[PDB]
Amino acid sequence: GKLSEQLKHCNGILKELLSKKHAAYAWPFYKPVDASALGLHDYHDIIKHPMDLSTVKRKMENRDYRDAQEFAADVRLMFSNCYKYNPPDHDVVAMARKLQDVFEFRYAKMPD
Ligand SMILES: CNC(=O)c1cc(C(=O)N[C@H]2[C@@H]3COC[C@@H]32)cc2c1OC[C@H]2c1cccc2[nH]ccc12
Repeated sequence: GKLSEQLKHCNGILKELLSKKHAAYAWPFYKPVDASALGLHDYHDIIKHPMDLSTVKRKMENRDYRDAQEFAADVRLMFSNCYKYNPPDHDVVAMARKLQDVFEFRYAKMPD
């Protein structure tokens, strides 16, 4: 069906975001932000819905996502959290921008 086909395209995108090709700028998004470890004691006051690629992978593997839009909402939530919390001149924001470029251009090629 169409939903399964579109979810395969999403899974392809997810595999690419986690691939060695993008590791130089994708790595801050591989696991949940460890606020305590990074000394970010305001992170969970500012970010109400944390998201990261390991959580997206778990949800895909668990068949949590019912459509491509639900998958895209979680990937974009992850980038939005980064843009909300971090100063715009921080390296992690430059890395988010680069990984979101990879995501948006491939997401746009979604099969209809
Ligand atoms: C999604 N990840 C994050 O939002 C994130 C934030 C901070 C972080 O410290 N953010 C505070 C700035 C100033 O105060 C508010 C905000 C640090 C890191 C983050 O992921 C990996 C970690 C990291 C450690 C070493 C070098 C790095 N280069 C780029 C990131 C990075």
